[PDB]
Amino acid sequence: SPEFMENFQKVEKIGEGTYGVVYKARNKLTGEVVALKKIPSTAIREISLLKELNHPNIVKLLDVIHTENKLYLVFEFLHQDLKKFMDASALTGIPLPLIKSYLFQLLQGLAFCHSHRVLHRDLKPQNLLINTEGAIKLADFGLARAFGVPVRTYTHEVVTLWYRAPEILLGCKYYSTAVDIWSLGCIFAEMVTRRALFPGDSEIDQLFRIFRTLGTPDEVVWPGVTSMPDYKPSFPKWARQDFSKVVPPLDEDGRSLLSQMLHYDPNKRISAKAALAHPFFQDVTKPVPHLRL
Ligand SMILES: Nc1cc(Br)ccn1
Repeated sequence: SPEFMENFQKVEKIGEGTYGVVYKARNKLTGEVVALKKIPSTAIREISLLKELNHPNIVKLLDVIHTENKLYLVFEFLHQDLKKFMDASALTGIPLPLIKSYLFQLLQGLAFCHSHRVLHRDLKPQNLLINTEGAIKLADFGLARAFGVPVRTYTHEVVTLWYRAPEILLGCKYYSTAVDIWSLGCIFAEMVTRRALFPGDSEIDQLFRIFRTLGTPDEVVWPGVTSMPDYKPSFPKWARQDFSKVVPPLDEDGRSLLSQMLHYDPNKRISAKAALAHPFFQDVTKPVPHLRL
């Protein structure tokens, strides 16, 4: 129980993050309710720079606390994540106009962070946070560069592979902002269909799940793929399936954008900036979700 917790009133455990426990806490002096995440000199420098990466669709990093050889991150608090909202919305699904709003906003957050040379690398429904005003925000940007993405959390929970880009799974050392577009495409598909697109339960099952839907990649669609560290010539050769079968009832505008977000070649994959200009967003609005808190 470090002395700095004296700065807070209610310090209640609300969840189990990738790196440590997550608390809800109130600052006694300011009265602000925050998320306190419990988590090495390069990491300190990397994480401190994120205090100046502010955008409406990024969960704000308020403070870094290093004390008693322990590290704590103070973030802005939001009441719900997209995973719990997706579960809550399962009988009738999230309305298309709200999916569209959510995707548009998340692309804005990506476009901002990518323009500043920051990656997420571990996007997933549980780190997309929503509020009652129709906003959505990405949580934990930049943390992967600072402290890695482990196989198992501090609690031994399996870190999900479902949203992981194929270049990561094939051993690319120097993957970049396209990995976040891939993850967001997978999330888009899940919002539309109400089921995970590629729910792999090991690295090879993840890769084979992708291959069975999008086709086994080859040098025609992905120049250089056969020379990637973890590519094997013995991978089965699956034909690619129509998105009309993959994400019904999404319209041609949404299927076109999704196909561009899920291109194998990371240089071909659409950027966040270019995705914002896609015809799918011509009629975007900002609806208010029904939240029960
Ligand atoms: N290409 C990359 C990206 C991150 Br984040 C960490 C390591 N390598």
